[PDB]
Amino acid sequence: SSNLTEEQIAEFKEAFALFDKDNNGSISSSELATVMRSLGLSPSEAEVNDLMNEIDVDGNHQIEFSEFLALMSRQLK
Repeated sequence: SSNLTEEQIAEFKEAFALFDKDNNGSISSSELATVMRSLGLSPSEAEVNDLMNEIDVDGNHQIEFSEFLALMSRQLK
């Protein structure tokens, strides 16, 4: 991961947490797709399949703001 910075992660936290019901710092995949386009981007279906397969363990799960960005950096802008 060679990009992004401090301020960048900031805007990401507000987004990811914006849909984090538990408010503990974790959101559901269905919510990750939103925070994704909310930051100012818009990948494609194929891009989503790989993005989830790199984190999704089966069907539903609790995503973490950490791994969320720690991986999103593999396909951002």
